[PDB]
Amino acid sequence: VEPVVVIDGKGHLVGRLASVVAKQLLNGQKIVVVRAEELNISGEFFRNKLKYHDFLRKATAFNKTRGPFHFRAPSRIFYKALRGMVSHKTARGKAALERLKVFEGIPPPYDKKKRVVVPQALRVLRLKPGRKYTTLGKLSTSVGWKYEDVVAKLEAKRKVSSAEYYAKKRAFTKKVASANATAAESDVAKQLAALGY
Amino acid sequence: MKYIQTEQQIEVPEGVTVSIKSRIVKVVGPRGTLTKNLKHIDVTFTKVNNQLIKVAVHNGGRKHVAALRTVKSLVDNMITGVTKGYKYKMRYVYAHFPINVNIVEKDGAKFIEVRNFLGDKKIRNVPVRDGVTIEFSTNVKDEIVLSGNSVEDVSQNAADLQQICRVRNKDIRKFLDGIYVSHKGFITEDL
Amino acid sequence: MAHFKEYQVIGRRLPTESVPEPKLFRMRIFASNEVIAKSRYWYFLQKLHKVKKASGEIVSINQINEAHPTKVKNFGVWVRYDSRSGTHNMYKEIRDVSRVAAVETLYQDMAARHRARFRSIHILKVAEIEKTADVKRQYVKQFLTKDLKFPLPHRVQKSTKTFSYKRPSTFY
Amino acid sequence: TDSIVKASNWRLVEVGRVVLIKKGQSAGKLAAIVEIIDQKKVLIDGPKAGVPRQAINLGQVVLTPLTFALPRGARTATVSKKWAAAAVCEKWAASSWAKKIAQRERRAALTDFERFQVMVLRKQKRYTVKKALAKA
RNA sequence: UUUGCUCCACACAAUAUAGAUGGAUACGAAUAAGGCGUCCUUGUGGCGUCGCUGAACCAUAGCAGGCUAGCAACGGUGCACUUGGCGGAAAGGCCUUGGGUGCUUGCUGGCGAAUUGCAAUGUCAUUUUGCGUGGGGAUAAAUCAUUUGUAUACGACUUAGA
RNA sequence: GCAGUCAAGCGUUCAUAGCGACAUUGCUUUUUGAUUCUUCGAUGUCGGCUCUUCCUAUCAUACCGAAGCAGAAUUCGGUAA
RNA sequence: AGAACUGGCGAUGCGGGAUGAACCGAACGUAGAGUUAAGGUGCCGGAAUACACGCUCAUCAGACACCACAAAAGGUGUUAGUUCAUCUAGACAGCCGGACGGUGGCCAUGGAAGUCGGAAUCCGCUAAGGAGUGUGUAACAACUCACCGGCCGAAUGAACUA
RNA sequence: GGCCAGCAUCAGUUUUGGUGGCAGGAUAAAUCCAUAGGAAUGUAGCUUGCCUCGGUAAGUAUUAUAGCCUGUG
Ligand SMILES: [K+]
Ligand SMILES: [Mg+2]
Ligand SMILES: [Mg+2]
Ligand SMILES: [Mg+2]
Ligand SMILES: [Mg+2]
Ligand SMILES: [Mg+2]
Ligand SMILES: [Mg+2]
Ligand SMILES: [Mg+2]
Ligand SMILES: [Mg+2]
Ligand SMILES: [Mg+2]
Ligand SMILES: [Mg+2]
Ligand SMILES: [Mg+2]
Ligand SMILES: [Mg+2]
Repeated sequence: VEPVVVIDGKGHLVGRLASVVAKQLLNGQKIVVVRAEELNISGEFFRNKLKYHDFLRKATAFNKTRGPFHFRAPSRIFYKALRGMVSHKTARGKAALERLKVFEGIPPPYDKKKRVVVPQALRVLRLKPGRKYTTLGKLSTSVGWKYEDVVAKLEAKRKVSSAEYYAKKRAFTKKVASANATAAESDVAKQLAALGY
Repeated sequence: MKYIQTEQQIEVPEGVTVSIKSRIVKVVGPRGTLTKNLKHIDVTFTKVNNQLIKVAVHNGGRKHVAALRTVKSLVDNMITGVTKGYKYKMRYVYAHFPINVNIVEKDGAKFIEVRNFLGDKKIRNVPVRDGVTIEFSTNVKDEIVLSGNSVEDVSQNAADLQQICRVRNKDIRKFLDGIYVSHKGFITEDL
Repeated sequence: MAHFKEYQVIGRRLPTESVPEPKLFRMRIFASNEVIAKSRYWYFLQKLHKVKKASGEIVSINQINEAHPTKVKNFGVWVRYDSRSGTHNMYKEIRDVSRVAAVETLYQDMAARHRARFRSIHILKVAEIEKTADVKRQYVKQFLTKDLKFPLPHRVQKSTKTFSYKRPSTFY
Repeated sequence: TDSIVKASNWRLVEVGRVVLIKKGQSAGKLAAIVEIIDQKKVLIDGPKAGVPRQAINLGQVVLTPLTFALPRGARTATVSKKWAAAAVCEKWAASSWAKKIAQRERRAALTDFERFQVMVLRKQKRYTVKKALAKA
């Protein structure tokens, strides 16, 4: 319903999130995924690390620069999960993938935009309580991603700024809730309540 | 079998205050304060009468109800650590070479230094975890005492000291040299 | 097989000139429809007496409704089933409001826990346990304690929309 | 000096618990838990709203915060009597939850002319509220 | 440089559109817990309240939105200025001061619409490019050829030469 | 060719440190067979030399568990190519 | 490799089994509409991230016949059952006490005292104690266990089945 | 006369809804009503012991100051 939908990837069950995003892309909706380092995969961290090492051992024997490329960053792991489910060798799949952007953290363009979630992909809603899960940032660091610390520091700075912004917004929201708390016994307010507003 | 409800009781002695937010348990007693994160177990804590904390698992399986009693034991150990404390006594055992155990300082970190283990020239250094006090026992030959509020911390320090003195390339049934936990009790006696 | 109904099926072992009015055997059969009920009746009659569908007849098939479909009951169910390597008898206890619901639960549970298909299961007996403390299975006994209450932690509300704007909660 | 343990008070599956049916023939009516059959099944009874006495999966209902005194296994007449005595319908109607449901129903029932009137009245209220916010 | 280059404003031409048709509307964290409000002894505190989805909130009336007369109140909103601050992860955006100016549907009026003929997206957006008219700004290099050998099959590389 | 399961016995005593009969279950395609599906208008037919890579059923090296491991030496086994 | 009956492929496209002569479904003029078969409905990919009951966590999970493999034997992993037992006259586990006397029971043995072995499996006192469950000695000795007690107080144990 | 369409009333094929009247069953079973008999996951009452306000615990007690089950109609 929005020109661009920004999904906060934190705790979002990378495969199910990739399914949702792939369907949105192929249906023509522009999707930006932020905080890809905070995505989750079901299964133990050791399980998913072994899976990534099984992926890593696959390479073109006569020239390793031709074989499958093993991207280490969490955003690129998500992008691989999504490209494997988009028909990326066709022009339509290329357009669908061009409708997509994945980021670690929330870069400056999107740190001031609304972030949505996908409940059908949310880990807390999908995974049975007590089931173990992996964190994409930790897995990526274990398999060679170099920027977990930098992303963490920039996320802390962004969270500080966002907390200040939200304190200001909460104060203004309290002012507005006071303003509509009064003028609620006026005739206009009673008519609106009679009409459902 | 998916038991509907399983609960355990945690008795709280008088001088102990237990603050339980979502699953961050803080126990305060005469000897200090302990904190434990139990967010991996999915249990429910409820205060009954200020001397009793119930911990419950609803619709739990076999492993879940086992972890419930594990949680109860862990909180009981925190309370025991802040009321009685925990002390582990270890005796150095050696056939020929005397094991020299001392407290040394390196950048203010208070390592336990083990020299002459089985005649080795190598010097073993076991860091002392924060909160663990090391005392060398008089009137008992070759005895080290590790004390603290956290039973996990004191037991892990004793385990580290024991493991650093493992014999390699020899029949350990014959070469019994090492530093072995000889007693696990409390700091305060007969309480 | 499907949502079950219970039928009484009475069959005859068709009369001859020497033996008029044969012994009119009856069975309570759980089946999804009357064709299957009659088929199961003939299957068990061929397991029990020297008769077949060609040499007998169905005198009556009548659906038996639950006497008190809105009263919660504990049922004891004796079943016989074929595993991959043998035949075994089992006793299970099911809490439900009707025999048909208890039997559906029994078939689902046998399929889930023993991989026993419908064809491999014989319902020996379904009887209501009138008196508690004759309930002998803890997974039913735990539901008979006085003033039983339990919460439903970690509620998962189904979203009608692909995207949510609120980071929902599992409180209940 | 005293222990502090967060309560996290859930709504409990219990005899006399008031539930709201979300899907089925009822689909929005209130019922009362008559008895508990299994961890996932209860026997409910909604006689005031017209909900038949039935065994229902707990996934088909949502527990409300309302409870009233009802014996286990009470029949339809007893459930109706205790429901009327406890005035469950009024207690639910007073809740914000039922008020929100009624608001959604009213908004869905609005006509085009009523929506135009809603916009006009919203503009009037907005004028007054913005003036008050600027004065404050 | 057969008057070249760049930027801005306007006009006119082309050029296409992975696809606008009110608004991508910003805490963080947890989910066997939280949000908001309030109070105090400021905490892993008390009290109240909320969720059970955004079916929300904002916006939204006027020849695709005209021309005018007032009432009420110093509000809302757009425009071009302007004071200052913050933002470097891809900042290229956010906030803010003052005055000017247009609209205001917060309320009450007057005038206009028609014949696109009973519908025909009935053309309202942004992407680049060119050209002309004014204004602002600047006034180089690279390669070939020669040369070097820290290089070299040839290209290439590394050097030098007003 | 390699690996299991049982366990009568060997191992001075003691089944299982190391072995292990009578049986029995497998795995592998580096043996040799069986077959004749591809190739007879033609896939150059031994071995060695050279060079790269792969497997592990690991000889050595790393860290270990076990022993009929006192030391030394050795044997069995694990992670390991 | 060779026979019997039938159906097929050869001679056959089409939908499904990713892929494939034989399998499933269905056999074919050119089109429109509807309904289906076999197979499917997270995304690739048309179609429910449908509903319901359970089971499974795999440091080589598993995921639809033909078909692209796995066995014997095992596992207080977990689930569901069968049978037999113990238990408020006190069960299981746990800690503590006793664990005797005839008697070194009879026999080769060099020695053999419960514990290298052959047979004999008794009696007494018993709440209870094997002519001994193991460690140990050259033999003893000394420890230990069956068995009975003290403490606790409600369920527990074994062999099997899949 | 040609090209592309819109609407209405029909015809054939078909898809998706709203709603009405009947038939059968154990002339559904239920619910409900009336009656009889019961025990318990034992309601009121009563007895006993404790204790922080005031109830619990243990017995008895089959409807009472809640109800439930079964049969019959
Ligand atoms: K040839
Ligand atoms: Mg690299
Ligand atoms: Mg050695
Ligand atoms: Mg050739
Ligand atoms: Mg060749
Ligand atoms: Mg190996
Ligand atoms: Mg031919
Ligand atoms: Mg064919
Ligand atoms: Mg296949
Ligand atoms: Mg689709
Ligand atoms: Mg097996
Ligand atoms: Mg001896
Ligand atoms: Mg028609």
